[PDB]
Amino acid sequence: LSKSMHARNRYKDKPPDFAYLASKYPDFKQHVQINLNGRVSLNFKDPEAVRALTCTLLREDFGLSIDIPLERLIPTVPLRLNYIHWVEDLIGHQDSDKSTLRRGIDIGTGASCIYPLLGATLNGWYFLATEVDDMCFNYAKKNVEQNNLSDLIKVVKVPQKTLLMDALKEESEIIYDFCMCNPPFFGITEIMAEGGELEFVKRIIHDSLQLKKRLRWYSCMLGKKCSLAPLKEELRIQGVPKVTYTEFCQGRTMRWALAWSFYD
Ligand code: NA
Repeated sequence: LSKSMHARNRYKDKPPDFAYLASKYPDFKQHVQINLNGRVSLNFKDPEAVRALTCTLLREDFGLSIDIPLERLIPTVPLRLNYIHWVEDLIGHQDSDKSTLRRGIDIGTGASCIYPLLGATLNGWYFLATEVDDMCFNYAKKNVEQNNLSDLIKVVKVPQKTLLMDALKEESEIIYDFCMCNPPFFGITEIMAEGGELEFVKRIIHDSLQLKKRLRWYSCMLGKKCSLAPLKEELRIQGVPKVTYTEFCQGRTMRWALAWSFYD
């Protein structure tokens, strides 16, 4: 039993084989080197190499061709898969059949559009995928297009200071099964400032208090350990009836997943 990865994550017992990938993908091979053990390795501080790994895994394991810039966040695939499988568990996906269409929202989808591409590819899930950043929007839209998934994934550029509520008016589906979200990167006064991550997820909580049963589950993936406790307390204060959380990692890269619901 793994403590780092979701039980159904394909990389849980089959980690990426860099020698295999280098043998097959010349664009990947040019970014690898040999370590002191004589093993094929990669410099994870180098964005070109990290990009090549992500693009290569998506191609090899998921049949997805993506194009992304060096100047925006490059996602790490094994880590992201944990969140997809966790959402599967939240919504009861393992125990239903294909006749049930699911509808998600990815808040701040990124240049990769990685959550919608994985969810649409693996499960046939629909996504509304929002993005404030122009470059990320443009890339996301092309990545969905080039993988022929625009009937499942609607990529939408949204204004700088809007979130879930603004995205879901008369245009919307009646009920969504979930939202997902990776938050964006961010001796005198005793009180610590909330910081970017806590503030951002509190905005989602605030929107959920309006939308209530229009989404079955609200979720986020947290990058700061210190986020989880205050967000649980804010959900308690507001009387949110169903709260669940879990923890994943990939090596030293740790994440805390938090989800809540107004259903019984
Ligand atoms: Na494969």
